[PDB]
Amino acid sequence: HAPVVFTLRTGIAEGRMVYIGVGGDIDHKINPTLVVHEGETVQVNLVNGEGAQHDVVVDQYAARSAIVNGKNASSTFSFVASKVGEFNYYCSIAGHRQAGMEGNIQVLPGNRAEMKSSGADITRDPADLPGPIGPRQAKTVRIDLETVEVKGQLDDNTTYTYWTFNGKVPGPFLRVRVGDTVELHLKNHKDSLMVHSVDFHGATGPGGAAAFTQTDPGEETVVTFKALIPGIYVYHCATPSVPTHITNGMYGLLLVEPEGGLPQVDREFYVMQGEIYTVKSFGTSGEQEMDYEKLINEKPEYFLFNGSVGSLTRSHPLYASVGETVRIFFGVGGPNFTSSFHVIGEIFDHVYSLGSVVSPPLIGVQTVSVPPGGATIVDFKIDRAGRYILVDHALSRLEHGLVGFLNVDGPKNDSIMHEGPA
Amino acid sequence: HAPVVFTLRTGIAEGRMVYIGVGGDIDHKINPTLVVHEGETVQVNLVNGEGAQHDVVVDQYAARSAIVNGKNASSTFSFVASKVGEFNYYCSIAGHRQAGMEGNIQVLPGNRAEMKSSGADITRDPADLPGPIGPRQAKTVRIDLETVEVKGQLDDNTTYTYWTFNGKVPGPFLRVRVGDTVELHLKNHKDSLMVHSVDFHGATGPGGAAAFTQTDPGEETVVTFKALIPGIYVYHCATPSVPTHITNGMYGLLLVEPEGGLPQVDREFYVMQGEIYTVKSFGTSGEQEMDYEKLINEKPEYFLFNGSVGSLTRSHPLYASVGETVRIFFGVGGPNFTSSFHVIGEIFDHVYSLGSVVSPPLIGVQTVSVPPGGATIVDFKIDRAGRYILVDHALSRLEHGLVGFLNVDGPKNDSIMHEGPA
Ligand SMILES: [Cu+2]
Ligand SMILES: [Cu+2]
Ligand SMILES: [Cu+2]
Ligand SMILES: [Cu+2]
Ligand SMILES: [Cu+2]
Ligand SMILES: [Cu+2]
Ligand SMILES: [K+]
Ligand SMILES: [K+]
Repeated sequence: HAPVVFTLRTGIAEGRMVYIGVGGDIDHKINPTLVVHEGETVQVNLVNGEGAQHDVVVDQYAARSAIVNGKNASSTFSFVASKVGEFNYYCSIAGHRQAGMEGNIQVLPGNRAEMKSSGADITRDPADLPGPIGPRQAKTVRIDLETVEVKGQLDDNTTYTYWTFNGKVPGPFLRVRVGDTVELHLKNHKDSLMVHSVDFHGATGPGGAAAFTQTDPGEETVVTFKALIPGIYVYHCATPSVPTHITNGMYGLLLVEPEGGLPQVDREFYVMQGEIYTVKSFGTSGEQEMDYEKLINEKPEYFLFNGSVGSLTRSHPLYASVGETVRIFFGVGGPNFTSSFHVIGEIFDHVYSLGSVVSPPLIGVQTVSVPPGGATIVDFKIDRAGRYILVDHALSRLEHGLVGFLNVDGPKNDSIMHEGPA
Repeated sequence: HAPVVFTLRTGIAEGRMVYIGVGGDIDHKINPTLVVHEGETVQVNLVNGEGAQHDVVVDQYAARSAIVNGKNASSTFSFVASKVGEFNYYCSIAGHRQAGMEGNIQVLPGNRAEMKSSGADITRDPADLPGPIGPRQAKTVRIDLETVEVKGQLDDNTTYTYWTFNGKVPGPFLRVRVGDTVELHLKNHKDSLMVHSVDFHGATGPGGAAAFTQTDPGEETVVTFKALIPGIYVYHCATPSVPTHITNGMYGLLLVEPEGGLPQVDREFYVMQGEIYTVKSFGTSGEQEMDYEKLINEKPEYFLFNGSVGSLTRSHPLYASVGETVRIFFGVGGPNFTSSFHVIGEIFDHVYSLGSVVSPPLIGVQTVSVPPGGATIVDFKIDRAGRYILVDHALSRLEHGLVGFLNVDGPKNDSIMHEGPA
């Protein structure tokens, strides 16, 4: 899947010079055992804790970090765990392994267990959206939203109180045609602590409907509005604190299609990016809580596609076939960060700049900047097989949970790309 | 002389696990060279700084500390530096010597250089007192005292602002007879910042004379008083802050002889103990300053015989001959600590309890408690040769500067004490 990441700081613990695990299953453990599965790419982050000179060397794998001299100095490295077995990792600096700097890597056969937690699955499946609208004239379309607060799985062994539309993140993908009148019914579940509401960027008028949809727990609110302008629009809860309702999960997409629909495509996907601001650092397991200082000061701990870590890699990856033309509806709930959306190994044939559906799309684009509260549409033909990788190209975000897979079967080598010379 | 003491704390410095010097000529130096002279007793104090397991081993002397496990854990040890040359000291814990824990001891030939500093010598020679008074009739005795503030030598390469009677610590030994009338002329030097005065414990009347002797810089004060009761009395400055004037050096002894005089003795000595409360720890060099918090909370850094570190060891030890009956007039200026006065290798034949010169002295006593603002007289016959050692037997004080020598020349072995069986 994605690399398994372990973080080690050096220091003095239990009477010796040692490595100490940070986060995951190794948190605060001295010389922790790093357990890994055959064929995984293993990444190790070494951070210098006390200021002596260190490295990490993996015995038999020829893998090592750079040497790290001062306090905080850091070195990151990886290796493919291709041989089952036990392998020491140790510091090669004179005396250090003897002083105590040594632990084990266990390469186990088989595949890593699925992620588990005591929380609900809150992920939107990227194939979970309505298809192109049929050959219909304009009508009144009824849409139902329900606002629900739920303990959700954020990561392996890690949970969070999400606030959602209809129990998943992003909310339901709404699809209407320009000229439609939308009759929106918003129920706020009676267990909710908060009032919830909705602001559609595709709606015209007070709060984009928020003025009409502030709904108490157990109540229902109804609003009707005309869809006047085609485009791909974000919607989100708009009860103060708005950035808090958004970071907790309350965002979704609304497509107002042009009269004759968007160009036809073999397959469509639904993806949104957001942030979560937890008291504890990324990778720390257990029950997570919002940290308001991190929220207001724009210091995220998690960056997420569709609600959770591994949402689009392990739980609900994207799948297509070679020769298919694919469309991604991509939006940023945020609340704060502009995404530099890229599919590793592919090129966008068409990009609907700033989510404009009326203007001609741009042609042949690697990466598209998408602001919080903004959406685009990207289309591309898949020419050949591979695992394509959805990322925000601010690539430090990879290591905060932001990565998605698009799986396409077929041969490794072909005329489009192959090993060896031409 | 006394042992030469080196303190080493363990830590991470300059990128390695090392020893770091504390105080003396080695302060903050990584793996300091400990320079020593042939025949010196070398004491090494090891304090664990960071919490890894440590010792110190001295390579060819086979002297070592105990192992020290947690932060602050300490071990102290010594060896006689009997061979000239260069010797490694190192940590024997696996990996630590390679990690950086090693330095040198240089044993040099010859004798350690004399103590020096930019300060004046403020020490009172312990032979510097008037001898027994005649068989006179009572009379009027004129005493002159001058109060001077002077930068004095506190230790090798270390200085302090002393406040003194007549430029030394303790002030002059005053010696009169019961029935005498003392006419005191107290001059306060014109460069003094402070007013100074004097309170005599052998004086009867307001402030022990202090009400008559508050003396401005540049001025003189004169007071006449009767000496009504024989005894050995402390006197000291009595200007607020009194414990401040006392700690800075303003204390002395006044002997009021009984009518018949004290028992005749071959030799008499003058010794007083006091404390100094410096901002930096004992053993740190440079210009020292008074720390008021340490003074008022009774946390001394220096404990001193006659003014200074090495006053009665290197500067002017006591000297006597075998078979002499010797008398020490011993007083405690303080300001705060009770002394447990003891001469190692000898026994007090007579102790004048609480400074009483009228009651029969106690017989055959090892150690005498002498409160601050109190004095005694001890007499003993010196039966054989040796270096006798004046101590406050609260023996941690040895390391805060409190030690004197009484040097008696002659054969090491005799019928009173000798090596080997009887
Ligand atoms: Cu190391
Ligand atoms: Cu809400
Ligand atoms: Cu908005
Ligand atoms: Cu050590
Ligand atoms: Cu004074
Ligand atoms: Cu007094
Ligand atoms: K393509
Ligand atoms: K004796």
